[PDB]
Amino acid sequence: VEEMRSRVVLGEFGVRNVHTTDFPGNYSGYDDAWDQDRFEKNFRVDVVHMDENSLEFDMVGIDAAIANAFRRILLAEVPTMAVEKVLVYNNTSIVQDEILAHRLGLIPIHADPRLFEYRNQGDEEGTEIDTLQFRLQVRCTRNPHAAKDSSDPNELYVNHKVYTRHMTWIPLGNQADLFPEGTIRPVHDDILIAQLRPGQEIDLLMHCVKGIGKDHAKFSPVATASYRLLPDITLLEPVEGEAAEELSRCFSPGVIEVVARVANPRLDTFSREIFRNEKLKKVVRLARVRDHYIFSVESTGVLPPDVLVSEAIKVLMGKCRRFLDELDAV
Amino acid sequence: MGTKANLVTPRNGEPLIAAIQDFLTGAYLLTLKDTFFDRAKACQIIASILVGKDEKIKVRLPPPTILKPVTLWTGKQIFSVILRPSDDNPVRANLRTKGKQYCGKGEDLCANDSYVTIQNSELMSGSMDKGTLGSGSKNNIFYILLRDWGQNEAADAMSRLARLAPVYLSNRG
Amino acid sequence: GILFEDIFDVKDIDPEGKKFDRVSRLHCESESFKMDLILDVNIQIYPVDLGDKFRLVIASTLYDRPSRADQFEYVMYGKVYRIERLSAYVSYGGLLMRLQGDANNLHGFEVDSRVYLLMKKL
Amino acid sequence: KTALEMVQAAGTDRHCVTFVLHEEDHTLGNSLRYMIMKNPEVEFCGYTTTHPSESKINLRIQTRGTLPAVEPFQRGLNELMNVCQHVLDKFEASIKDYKDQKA
Amino acid sequence: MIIPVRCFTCGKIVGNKWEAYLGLLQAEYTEGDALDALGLKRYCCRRMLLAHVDLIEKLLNYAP
Amino acid sequence: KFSSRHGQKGVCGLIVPQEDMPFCDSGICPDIIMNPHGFPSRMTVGKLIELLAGKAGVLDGRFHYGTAFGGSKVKDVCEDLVRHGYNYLGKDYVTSGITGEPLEAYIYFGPVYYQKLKH
Ligand SMILES: [Zn+2]
Repeated sequence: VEEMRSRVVLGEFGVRNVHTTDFPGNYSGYDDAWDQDRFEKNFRVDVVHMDENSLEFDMVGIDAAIANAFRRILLAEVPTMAVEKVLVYNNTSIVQDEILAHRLGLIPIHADPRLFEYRNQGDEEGTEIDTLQFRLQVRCTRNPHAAKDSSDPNELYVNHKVYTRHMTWIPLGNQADLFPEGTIRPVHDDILIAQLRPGQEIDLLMHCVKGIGKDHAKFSPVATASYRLLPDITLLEPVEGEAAEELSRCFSPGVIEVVARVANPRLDTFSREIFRNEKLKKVVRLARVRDHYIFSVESTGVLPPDVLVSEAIKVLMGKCRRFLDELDAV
Repeated sequence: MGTKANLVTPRNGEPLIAAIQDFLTGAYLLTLKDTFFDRAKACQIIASILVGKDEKIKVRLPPPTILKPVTLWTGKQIFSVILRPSDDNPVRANLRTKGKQYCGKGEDLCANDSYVTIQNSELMSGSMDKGTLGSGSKNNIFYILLRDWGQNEAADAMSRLARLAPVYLSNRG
Repeated sequence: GILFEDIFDVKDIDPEGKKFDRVSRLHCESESFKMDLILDVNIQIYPVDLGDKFRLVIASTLYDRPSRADQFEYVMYGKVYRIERLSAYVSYGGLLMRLQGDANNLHGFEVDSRVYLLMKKL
Repeated sequence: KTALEMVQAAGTDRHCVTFVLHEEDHTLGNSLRYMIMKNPEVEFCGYTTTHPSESKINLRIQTRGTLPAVEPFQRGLNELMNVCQHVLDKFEASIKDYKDQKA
Repeated sequence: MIIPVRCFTCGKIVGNKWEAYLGLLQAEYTEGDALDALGLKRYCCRRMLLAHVDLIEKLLNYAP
Repeated sequence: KFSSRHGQKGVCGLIVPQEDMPFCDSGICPDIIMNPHGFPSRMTVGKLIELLAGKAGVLDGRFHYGTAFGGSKVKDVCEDLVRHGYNYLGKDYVTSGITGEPLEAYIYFGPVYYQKLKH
């Protein structure tokens, strides 16, 4: 009689409706055969809470298959620049060479991609159109005004800790297009690379390349790029008389109002505490809307997150125009 | 000494090469009476079985077992695609047996549904236990496909299930 | 083209206790033919309750272009697979039907043949 | 040499082809599967990775009538590219509206 | 050894949150809400500071 | 070979990319997907509590003692997940990485101490 192919329903032991189930000739009476202007009208994007290094826009009105492209494309197919070859000179640190050279890899780099191109051949020399070199020269001694205390900031601290402030930029070529903080070493200047004791050196050049995130996860532009369907919670029965404040502490705190009203459902983490109550579990069905999700992009800081998403859509479109031109050849 | 020849141990005659662990609990959860797939998920689970000597067959999805209110397949109808994926496949497997947690009374009509009946490689009733898919029973299908239809069809239907049943289970969780 | 039809009264929604969340096995009785049937019905799409008169039609064919028999509102598709007062076991993928009794009106049935259900409430 | 079709038989059947899309994975397959399943003339669409070692998917399209197993595929991308054109513009019009509301 | 500069699961930049974390534990701050002050929401990035041991200040002693 | 601090050792059979892996709601994709068939024959229920005592442990900033014959019981660990908005058994609702639809059943989820060993 009534069709919730539009809500997944979360039981106590399983998640019930799950698969999309809306294609031609599945639900009789319903014509769902990809009307383009119907999708064009029922779709909007509602942005909530975009500061630096976060984004929580919505994208209401697409299936969870194309939404799992934009999560996946953000995660491992939007390119970034990261350190790939660490040309090492004298390095007398106690940190091992590869583990240093691996820890230089995970540092993000504020120079945005799509100014540069990929590295074509092996090409370990770089061509200043592909790469971006960095220098790291730290040699720590004792400071002369050190007191007798064993405080490592006070004594032994010329450069006891190799932060990413010590990395600098060797402009490879013209490199006048980018400005002074233009290639701000590691997006974060507080990252601890290694620790030293006096008489120890770290001297190394670096090479940065433009890499897909699926090649290696140090190229990943985003911390987490997950998404989640917007929940909607329907009290089938009116709840009042101290069972409302019982249902208040049952859910997430901000979600509810006190009679009982489901004030704001978007803030609900799925603890599923109702089924512990043994009385209200028959009262309210909890559900999540299928075509209304909540994206949550938090960039590492290479590109601002409103330009990560608009790049993520831009390379999915490029992935299908790459194939549509294959059929034009054939 | 090929695996397609030594499917059967020489102590009993039982088959030793048959599903283990997840494939059994994959295909039990798929052929369980409650599952229903729409043509979304049905063509997705089925089209997992199309690589590696299987990519050149016109895979025939069977007509769905619910038509009018919503149309959707059942789980056992997709397990029949393992035994006979194409149209021109000559396999007609037949098997009727008891199962684990057997209902005791009732031949095949009781609600516990632990009674397998395959007619012409179409799972008609019952759910696939270990005793109808695993190793040690002389009435699992891979033993029945061995004796009646050669040993190439038993190794294909066993290498179909190993490809199909994790693809269902990793999306059913 | 109809093989068999009558009005039925569902008497036990699930006889031995709910075993599945989407399928419950009905026990019904006919009107003046006295054909017992034990039918499984997907109840999530088509909920049924105790003591509910519902039509039931078994057809070999349904005759969107040929304009199907769609006055009914619950249509399955499966094959007969056993004939044992005859029982007549029909399987609908996994959903069993054990229409029974009085073999003169059951005459249209055979074994290994495709069979539609066309149910409807009343 | 990315996309390549697989003939069903030596005689050749256009009602069912098997597209092998190189160097890709579910990121496209599961989003193109959906946009080509919403076609009313496809009775079977589905994809599988051959192996996690190599990188390719095997999309298989089977139509109803005489669909050349290429015309839904060339319309699966064209509907998806029109989506990614639209969802981008609705995204950039909304960030530009959110930033201005914060000022 | 030393603090791994990423989370292993998500990859939040967490290597720059060690001496900022140790500066918090030097004060009154409890082990719990110290990581809520550094912006560590999920637990997988929270275990990279909580379950981490710092051998590198101890190895340095035996490395003249 | 990895072991799992309960004698359930295991060769690392497959290394999937991160984007093919069942992320939960808050974003946490797993590191080591463990098969659940190691449990009902081995009956290592002590592993199933480490995914609970660990997951409540990191969320509170606390190291839960599970010693022999004592330690932190389940009836007080489970009511610590509820304060941080988690399921009181630890089974968290995930959505699948490959297909994008949510998984049909909830997935147990948490940090347990995996020690690599010298094979
Ligand atoms: Zn993380």
